[PDB]
Amino acid sequence: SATQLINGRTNLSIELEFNGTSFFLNWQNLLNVITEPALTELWTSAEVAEDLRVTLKKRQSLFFPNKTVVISGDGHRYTCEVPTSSQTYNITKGFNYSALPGHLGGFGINARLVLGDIFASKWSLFARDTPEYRVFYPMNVMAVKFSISIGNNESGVALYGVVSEDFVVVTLHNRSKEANETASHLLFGLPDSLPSLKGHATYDELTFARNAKYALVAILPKDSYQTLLTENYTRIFLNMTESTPLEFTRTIQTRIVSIEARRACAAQEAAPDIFLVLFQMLVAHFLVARGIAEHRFVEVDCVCRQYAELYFLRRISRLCMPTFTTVGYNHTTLGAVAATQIARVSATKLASLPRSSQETVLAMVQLGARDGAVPSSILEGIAMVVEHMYTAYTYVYTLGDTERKLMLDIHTVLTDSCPPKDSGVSEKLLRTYLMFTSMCTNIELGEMIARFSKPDSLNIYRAFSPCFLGLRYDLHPAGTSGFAELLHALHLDSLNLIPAINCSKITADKIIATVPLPHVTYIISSEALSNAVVYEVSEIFLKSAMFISAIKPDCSGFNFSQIDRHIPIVYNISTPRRGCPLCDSVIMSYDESDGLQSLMYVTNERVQTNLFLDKSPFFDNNNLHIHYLWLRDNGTVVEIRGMY
Amino acid sequence: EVVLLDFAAAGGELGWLTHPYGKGWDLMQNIMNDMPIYMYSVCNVMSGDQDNWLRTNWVYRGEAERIFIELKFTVRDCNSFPGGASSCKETFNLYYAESDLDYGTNFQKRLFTKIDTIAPDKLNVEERSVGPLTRKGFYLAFQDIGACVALLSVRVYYKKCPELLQHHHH
Amino acid sequence: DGIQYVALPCCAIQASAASTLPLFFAVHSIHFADPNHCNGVCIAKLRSKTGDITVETCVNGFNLRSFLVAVVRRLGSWASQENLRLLWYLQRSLTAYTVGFNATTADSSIHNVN
Ligand SMILES: *[C@@H]1O[C@H](CO[C@@H]2O[C@@H](C)[C@@H](O)[C@@H](O)[C@@H]2O)[C@@H](O[C@@H]2O[C@H](CO)[C@@H](O)[C@H](O)[C@H]2NC(C)=O)[C@H](O)[C@H]1NC(C)=O
Ligand SMILES: *[C@@H]1O[C@H](CO)[C@@H](O[C@@H]2O[C@H](CO)[C@@H](O)[C@H](O)[C@H]2NC(C)=O)[C@H](O)[C@H]1NC(C)=O
Ligand SMILES: *[C@@H]1O[C@H](CO)[C@@H](O[C@@H]2O[C@H](CO)[C@@H](O)[C@H](O)[C@H]2NC(C)=O)[C@H](O)[C@H]1NC(C)=O
Ligand SMILES: *[C@@H]1O[C@H](CO)[C@@H](O)[C@H](O)[C@H]1NC(C)=O
Ligand SMILES: *[C@@H]1O[C@H](CO)[C@@H](O)[C@H](O)[C@H]1NC(C)=O
Ligand SMILES: *[C@@H]1O[C@H](CO)[C@@H](O)[C@H](O)[C@H]1NC(C)=O
Ligand SMILES: *[C@@H]1O[C@H](CO)[C@@H](O)[C@H](O)[C@H]1NC(C)=O
Ligand SMILES: *[C@@H]1O[C@H](CO)[C@@H](O)[C@H](O)[C@H]1NC(C)=O
Ligand SMILES: *[C@@H]1O[C@H](CO)[C@@H](O)[C@H](O)[C@H]1NC(C)=O
Repeated sequence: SATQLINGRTNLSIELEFNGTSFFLNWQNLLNVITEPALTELWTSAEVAEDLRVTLKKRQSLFFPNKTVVISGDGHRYTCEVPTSSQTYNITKGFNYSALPGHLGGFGINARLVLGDIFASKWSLFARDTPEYRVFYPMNVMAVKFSISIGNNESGVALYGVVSEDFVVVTLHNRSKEANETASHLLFGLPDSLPSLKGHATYDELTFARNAKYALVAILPKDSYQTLLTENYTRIFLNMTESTPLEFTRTIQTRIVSIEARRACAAQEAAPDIFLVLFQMLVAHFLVARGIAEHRFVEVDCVCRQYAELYFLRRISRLCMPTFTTVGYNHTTLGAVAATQIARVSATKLASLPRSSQETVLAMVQLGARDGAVPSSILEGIAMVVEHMYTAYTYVYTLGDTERKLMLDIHTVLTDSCPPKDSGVSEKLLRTYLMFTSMCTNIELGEMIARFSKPDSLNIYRAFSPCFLGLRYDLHPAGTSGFAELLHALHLDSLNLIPAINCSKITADKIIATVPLPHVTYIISSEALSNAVVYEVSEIFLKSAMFISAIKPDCSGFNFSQIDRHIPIVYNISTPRRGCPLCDSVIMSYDESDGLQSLMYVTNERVQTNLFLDKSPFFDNNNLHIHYLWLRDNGTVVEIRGMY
Repeated sequence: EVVLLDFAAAGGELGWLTHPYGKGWDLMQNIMNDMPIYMYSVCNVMSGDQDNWLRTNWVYRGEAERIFIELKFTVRDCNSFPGGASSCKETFNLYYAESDLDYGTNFQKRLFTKIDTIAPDKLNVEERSVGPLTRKGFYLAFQDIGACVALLSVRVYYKKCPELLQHHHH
Repeated sequence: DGIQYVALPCCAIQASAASTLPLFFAVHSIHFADPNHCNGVCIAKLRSKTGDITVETCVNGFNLRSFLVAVVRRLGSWASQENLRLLWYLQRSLTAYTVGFNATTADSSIHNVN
């Protein structure tokens, strides 16, 4: 009907009768500044004709803290400014991406473009027919939205939140097969920028803790989860604000591992426990994004490595709770800056970088790899970094903390990647998978199995085993953590298809390991295959069955005459020095009773000369219960029995 | 009691004359007990000279000899505002004039005679009495000297003594 | 000249105004009350214009004050300095109306003189 025809006046007088003062609001100033249809929603949502009997009952349902616990202030600065020896770049629509120095992101970039890419989606929050409509006026914010749902089709719990550059909201709505529409809300951010409350509550009554910048509000009813009302929020506010950025990303990590320790990932009973972890995760994103706004320019290296910390927390939660969803961020600026910083890093020039520089490079590949953009110059570069890491591994047969973190960053890159187009690149990637299998020895199995059996002190940044990228399958033993199987499944799902896997009748439950040698693939399984030759283990008591089926990637057959399935024996080991005949071959060790022990791929001549050592999985002299098979590129299998 | 004029029983349909035009009395529709209750009022108590008049409609006399005026109204105190009773009062005058034909929009504030100053006793209600009536009809006017008064109901009637009873049971 | 006062600062919230509430663009004045006078209940009053008739509607002071708080907070930098004093008043007038505020000061029918 009428939109402006209802008011011909100019002011909106507000008379204070018993003080003699009056305020005014210009009607035009309210129409072309606040959206005209948004004012009518603000008026209808207010419910100004609501009887005071109801508003009192609303305050009698909420839970108010005793008093605010305001603390010294300013917490820990979630900041990383470009260093004093800076090189800043005021980037605009000029598209000067070819004029950026180096390949490690040691330069600066404006924060207004980074924040514009973090919060790049309008979300109509606090709308009607939602449990947030009772406490918050409807608002439209540009921010990132998080959401989790756990429960059956009868009863459920809805965890969903939003991370803005001024505040973060989380909700604990109760989805039951009846009507109980009372949710628990947690707030964090600038006190003067928090979403405006309804008429029956104020922030001074509900703020639990405050520092010089941020506050902590919790709008929860008196009949909410008992673990929420009897919770020390002042302690949570301190561990979030005064902790270093790395302490926060590791404390939240141990929380998710503790939730995974018990079978509470999909249990709606421990919903407030997840609700608190989701709140801490959303604060971690807020503090990082907030610290970016506190500077004119930011360093590309820090932001790309701070994103990787948050991206690891989001992907480690999605494995525990598959309904975990994050929407809203479109990193188009940093995605374009790293596109030029990576093009300078050749495959041969990537393995030359040290551990820290390789971390910076791989931290930038993740921005393009989360959809999958890995160029061939990096995939071949990862092949050399692992090859150098594997050749040096054969000296000590141990992996340090700095090496396991590298394999974790490589894991978060190859798992999030489309299969390579060039067939020559795919063959070099299968060599790395066969190399991680080589470092996945029997010593490493029990090492990571026992390490993943202690979820209290579990640190995946320091507990990542090379088996999670290997092609070995007998990792399951058959309250312990399950991320060992979840991280490995991420690599087995997004795995480049084995070339000879489509030539037989393979059943992927009776499979121990897959060895994709060049133009031949051995399959250690429990049942023989149908395509090509099969080698059977002659052990009497094996507690299992071992059949080494050798397939050709072209579904073809071999030229040598296969009469039976007996494995010949060559005795005299001579530590081959005559031009590496063990090259492109895999030596196999198996216990004559407890199945396999270890596989090792021999690529370099140094790896060869290192297999004949103590503290190695092969060629132990007195230990006769373990045999040593030689799976070679011949397509033939032979047993190595020299000293013994 | 034969009621000649009742304002509350009309239901907002009865409109009166407000002199002058800009300021003065205004018909206001308030809702009390889930039912609309109309009223004339004015609360211009911070200015100086204000002869705010409010003339009623034509009331046919018929047989009215002595009329009684009932006034249902509310008055707001003066010490509530920070004014210290500069031009704020708690009373208002009541006038009355006669006419044989409905003047309509004509209102001369010289033919009216001041009856009495209406003082409060907070629904302050007082009743007046004047007479006798001579012409075929009459008007009624309310004057505000600068008070904050909300006039809700006005009742005009004359009292009739019923038939006397004979002691022999007729 | 200045603030023009209203005859009845008090009113009573009827359970019919929710059905016949005037929209925002029809309210003439927003006359408030005091935490000491008008029985100390949080109550506001709106004025309208329905055919040359000044329609007065009783309105919850809590919800109406929080409404104006959101209107000024929506302005942000475009808000005037006098608008910030409007937000200043509503900030302490709400926290002063919320203190106490038991079922005694929630009975709005005290001022329902009918
Ligand atoms: C309440 O009103 C006072 C002033 O009232 C003034 O005096 C009355 C008689 C009436 O004429 C009003 O219209 C006047 O505005 C406000 O305060 C004063 O503000 C001036 C600056 O403008 C300052 O110098 C004085 O110290 C103030 N006086 C006091 C007592 O504080 C006051 O702000 C009003 N209250 C609110 C909440 O708005
Ligand atoms: C980065 O460069 C831009 C422009 O290249 C700067 O922005 C504007 O410059 C014009 C001058 O033509 C001024 O009128 C505007 O006020 C500037 N905008 C702002 C927001 O200041 C911008 O200031 C530069 N950034 C820094 C940190 O120096
Ligand atoms: C809730 O946690 C807080 C820590 O944030 C506990 O308090 C502190 O206690 C020390 C005494 O050892 C005081 O010096 C600090 O000032 C307290 N913290 C603050 C923020 O003031 C508090 O005791 C805990 N409460 C409960 C019930 O467990
Ligand atoms: C609105 O207020 C200003 C002063 O703040 C006043 O000059 C103006 O006349 C008012 N508008 C109307 C329509 O009276
Ligand atoms: C949600 O439902 C659970 C299970 O019925 C209950 O324990 C909890 O108190 C409910 N929370 C709220 C806020 O209603
Ligand atoms: C936060 O809590 C974790 C355990 O939950 C603890 O290891 C860490 O030291 C705490 N941080 C601070 C700053 O208290
Ligand atoms: C991100 O923004 C670019 C514009 O630079 C657009 O082309 C692209 O589709 C956006 N991505 C998403 C997921 O919306
Ligand atoms: C293949 O088998 C022959 C024996 O017929 C052996 O001499 C040769 O070394 C084997 N190939 C490799 C790569 O070891
Ligand atoms: C509760 O109501 C009584 C009225 O009987 C009042 O005197 C008292 O002040 C109220 N409580 C508070 C905390 O104001």
